[PDB]
Formats: sequence, structure tokens, C-alpha cells
Amino acid sequence: GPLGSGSEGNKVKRTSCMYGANCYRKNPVHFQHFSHPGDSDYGGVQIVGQDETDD
Ligand SMILES: Nc1ncnc2c1ncn2[C@@H]1O[C@H](CO)[C@@H](O)[C@H]1O[C@H]1O[C@H](CO)[C@@H](O)[C@H]1O
Ligand SMILES: [Zn+2]
Repeated sequence: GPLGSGSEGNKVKRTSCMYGANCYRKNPVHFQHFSHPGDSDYGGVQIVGQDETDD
């Protein structure tokens, strides 16, 4: 089962990044391989402020 074919330029549902909410690194091609919170294709939703923001 060979793999290794994930490349999204700017028109596909990119995979959320390992730390999209805090992705400290930033490259010109990394944004195409991983999506991030704040973009139209983000899709990670890993418990980011469930319901504790009432202050
Ligand atoms: N908040 C945050 N954003 C991105 N990457 C992050 C992170 N918190 C931790 N990491 C990565 O996980 C390990 C800790 O187990 C760190 O060393 C980070 O690894 C990064 O290092 C690579 C480049 O040196 C990156 O590709 C990423 O894996
Ligand atoms: Zn990232």
C-alpha cells in the first residue's frame, strides 16, 4: 500500500495542520499541504475553545 500524494494549491480541502491553532513554522509550500484555522478550507476543529469564553 504505497502512499504520498497530498498536494493542495488553492482549491481543495487541505488537511488541518498538526498544530494549525499555533503553527509556529510557516513556509511558502507548507500552507498548500496543511490547512489552518482562519481559512475557508480549515477542517481540524480539535477542541479550540469549546464553550469557556464568557468573560
Ligand atoms: N504550536 C506548534 N505549531 C507547530 N508545530 C508544533 C507546535 N508545537 C509543537 N510542534 C511540533 O512538535 C514538536 C514537539 O513534539 C516540535 O518540535 C514541533 O516540531 C516541528 O519541528 C519541525 C521543524 O523543525 C516541524 O515540521 C514541526 O514538526
Ligand atoms: Zn501548519
